[PDB]
Amino acid sequence: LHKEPATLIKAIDGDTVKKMYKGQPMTFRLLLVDTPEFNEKYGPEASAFTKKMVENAKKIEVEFDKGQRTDKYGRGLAYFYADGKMVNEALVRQGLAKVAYVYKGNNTHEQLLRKAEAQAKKEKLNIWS
Ligand SMILES: Cc1cn([C@H]2C[C@H](OP(=O)(O)O)[C@@H](COP(=O)(O)O)O2)c(=O)[nH]c1=O
Ligand SMILES: [Ca+2]
Repeated sequence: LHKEPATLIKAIDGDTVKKMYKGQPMTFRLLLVDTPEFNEKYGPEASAFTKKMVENAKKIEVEFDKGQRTDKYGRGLAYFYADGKMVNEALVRQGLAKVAYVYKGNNTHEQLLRKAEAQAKKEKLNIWS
């Protein structure tokens, strides 16, 4: 996979952001994760984590996987990086997202995320408390 520059417009919640992509404003959904909704326990924390991580970064990048780039709802599907650090992985490592929605063909970073999840579970951190 390769990274490319991202033009973010705003973070929406823990696992969705609004991005201009090829000149179209789109919602993008983070691959391989599930954060709580904004009004569920740890929802506000997951939203604030993703929001600060993308806003404080000098450089945001997006990385598509090998399979579909859009979901059935018209959302973009990608991994995001903020100054080189994967947002998808950071959320899982902090126990603010579960590994989820693992589809064959868009699963390149599955093992990396399951490693993070296991560390968060061992630490009984946030969602795993
Ligand atoms: C992460 C992801 C979600 N989705 C779909 C599955 C769920 O659809 P259904 O609602 O039809 O079950 C929905 C979950 O998104 P949210 O977690 O944002 O609600 O988005 C994909 O199709 N591909 C993906 O890679
Ligand atoms: Ca969610």
